[PDB]
Amino acid sequence: HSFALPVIIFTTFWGLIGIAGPWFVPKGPNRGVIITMLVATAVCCYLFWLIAILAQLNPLFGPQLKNETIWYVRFLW
Amino acid sequence: TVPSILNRMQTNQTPPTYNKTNKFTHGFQNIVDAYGIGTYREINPAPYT
Amino acid sequence: CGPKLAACGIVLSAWGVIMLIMLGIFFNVHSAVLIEDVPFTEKDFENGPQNIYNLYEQVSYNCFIAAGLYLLLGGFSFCQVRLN
Amino acid sequence: ELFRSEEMTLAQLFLQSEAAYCCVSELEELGKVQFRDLNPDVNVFQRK
Repeated sequence: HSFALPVIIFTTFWGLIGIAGPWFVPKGPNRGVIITMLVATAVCCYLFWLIAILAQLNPLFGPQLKNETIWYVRFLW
Repeated sequence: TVPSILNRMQTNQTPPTYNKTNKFTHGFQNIVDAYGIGTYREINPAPYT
Repeated sequence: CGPKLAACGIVLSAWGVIMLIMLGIFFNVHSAVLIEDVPFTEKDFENGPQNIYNLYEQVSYNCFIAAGLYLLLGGFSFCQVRLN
Repeated sequence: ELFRSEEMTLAQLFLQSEAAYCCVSELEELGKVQFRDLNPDVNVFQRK
């Protein structure tokens, strides 16, 4: 397994919404609104998710836990 | 019988700014308009909004 | 009653059931994030997870019973909203 | 298209006095026109 597979899945998912979505919109007065909504949704969702998942890569320091939680990490999981 | 036909004008001042809207887009237009109204044919902030 | 109270009782019923059942789930899976909510003592670390698992069952039952009170509030409120 | 403000035309008309009332009403039912005021002197007794 590699992190590249998730990245390609997310990029394909939002890329289709932001391209193929627009290419299936009908003709009508709302067309420009619908296209703008699809594109802006894909760009904001993609960028926001991508930043969060990238920031979780290679953590420079891990979590620090309370004494009791460290004792429970012996047995709960 | 007189049809009261109009003509287009040439000595034109800048017309009042308009955008058509629906139940969804109206609110998003209002929160822009509440701060300011574009010049004629200006880009509308609302669809991005 | 009055419709104001019935509407509040609907909102409270929905919220209460949603949160308390979701807590019931996290307590039944023994989720680590819920440790601070479990009302254990310094002696409950004896032998292993046995005491904390028994307390996880008790707090799951607490939330399940409380969700039952919100279901009763709901059924009352869904009548009263039509009657007032 | 709503990406920019929609195209507007200033127009002038010669309006027949009997039809005028009906014309204004059809325009108000249509709801797509704004009247330019031609009377800076308009007031309670100056309104035609």
